[PDB]
Amino acid sequence: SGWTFGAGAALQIPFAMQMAYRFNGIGVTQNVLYENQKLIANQFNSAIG
Amino acid sequence: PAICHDGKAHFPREGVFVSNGTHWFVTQRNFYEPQIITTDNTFVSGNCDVVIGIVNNTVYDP
Ligand SMILES: *[C@@H]1O[C@H](CO)[C@@H](O)[C@H](O)[C@H]1NC(C)=O
Ligand SMILES: *[C@@H]1O[C@H](CO)[C@@H](O)[C@H](O)[C@H]1NC(C)=O
Repeated sequence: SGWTFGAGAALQIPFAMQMAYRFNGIGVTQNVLYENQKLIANQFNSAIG
Repeated sequence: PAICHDGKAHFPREGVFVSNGTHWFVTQRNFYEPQIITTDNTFVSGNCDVVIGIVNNTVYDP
């Protein structure tokens, strides 16, 4: 769900689409993630790794 | 995630891309308000290759 499960009923949200809305909350346009979401995933997991 | 039209990827400037069964609409994240996709409702940047999950559809130019 993302940020929804704290307000009320938890609505399902695709995780690739959740990030684009989290990026849009930092003044970064949505298409920044979608154009290079493979790098985002490859880089997020490495940091967690 | 996006709408493909004429080889150009359309992203919603604000709201979410949704469809019921056939027709595509853009609506906000806190209230289902269906409105037909319009040039003033989306912004185009790039092509239909970098994104994953893009959907072929028509866009109505005002
Ligand atoms: C979706 O909604 C549009 C207009 O609201 C309608 O014309 C269309 O028939 C609907 N499709 C389905 C599958 O309900
Ligand atoms: C969208 O249409 C183009 C050209 O007709 C085609 O190359 C592409 O595969 C289509 N995309 C989908 C998801 O069907």
